[PDB]
Amino acid sequence: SSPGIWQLDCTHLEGKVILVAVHVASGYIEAEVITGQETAYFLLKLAGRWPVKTVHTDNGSNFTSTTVKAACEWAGIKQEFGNKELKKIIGQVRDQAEHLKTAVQMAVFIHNKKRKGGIGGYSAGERIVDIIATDI
Amino acid sequence: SSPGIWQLDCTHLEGKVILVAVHVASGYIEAEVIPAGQETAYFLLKLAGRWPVKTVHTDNGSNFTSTTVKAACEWAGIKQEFGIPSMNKELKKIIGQVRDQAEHLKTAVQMAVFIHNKKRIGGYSAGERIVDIIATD
Ligand SMILES: Cc1ccc2oc(C#Cc3cccc(C(=O)NCCN4CCN(C(=O)c5cccc(C#Cc6oc7ccc(C)cc7c6CC(=O)O)c5)CC4)c3)c(CC(=O)O)c2c1
Repeated sequence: SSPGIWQLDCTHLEGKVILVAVHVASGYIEAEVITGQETAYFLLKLAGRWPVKTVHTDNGSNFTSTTVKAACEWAGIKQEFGNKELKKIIGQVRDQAEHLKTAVQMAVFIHNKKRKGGIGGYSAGERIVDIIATDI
Repeated sequence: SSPGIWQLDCTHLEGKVILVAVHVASGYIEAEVIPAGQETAYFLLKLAGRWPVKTVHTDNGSNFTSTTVKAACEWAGIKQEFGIPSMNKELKKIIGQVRDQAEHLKTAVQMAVFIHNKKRIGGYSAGERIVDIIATD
């Protein structure tokens, strides 16, 4: 388990690259449409917001990025080794913005607020706060 | 000045804007470097995706002259109230302390937000205040 474990990825749409982070214990995500310095910033933003102790990615691309290695060193983040749902909502909302950016962040909003349990139970937004909260 | 109640307002350095959302109860803050209500409407919708944002307070009229902002607030259920019931100072201080450690301004900004939100012997952090507030409720 843990409060500050996260997973990292890139997904793609419109020829644009959607940087996406998940909280693994909650499923809470934060995305951006964005290279190596955007992601550092991303990570830096994330890290001042949540406890971020460890970030897993699937490829080797991040182990090789100067700005990211320095972001993680400043913020105290270990990098370690080891979407299709998001894209559905962007669909339902894509016409509702001229910008793919705006569409990525409505679906984040929907993903995070809707009920995990579908009807009862918490949403991902509530959980990452509960988990964390439970911790202290 | 309590539940999902944030203050929003601007500050400037090195010829730029920094939007600054302040969660009134915790002292928690987010920030973004921006070209001045298109870009302002992206920061509220992400926020509202991170947290519970019901009322946004501004102490000027700019926010209301922007349909993109107004569009974002209606989508999210954010109440745009007028009237904000010196953080920028503190933060600009910290930015002040750290600017040389990164290249673009937006990095040191995010570094300043990090320090403001995680640093309290003291007792609790702005970042810990907001998580608890939101838990209880
Ligand atoms: C209903 C409704 C509601 C809301 C709506 O909103 C819109 C819209 C729009 C719009 C359009 C254009 C632009 C924008 C806008 O606001 N852009 C700015 C935001 N930006 C975020 C994303 N970022 C970036 O990653 C970025 C860029 C440059 C550099 C970096 C970095 C870094 C960095 O980190 C570090 C951390 C640690 C260490 C040790 C070093 C480093 C370094 C290295 C360094 O030292 O350098 C990051 C830069 C800043 C918004 C619509 C319209 C529509 O679609 O219908 C709409 C409709």
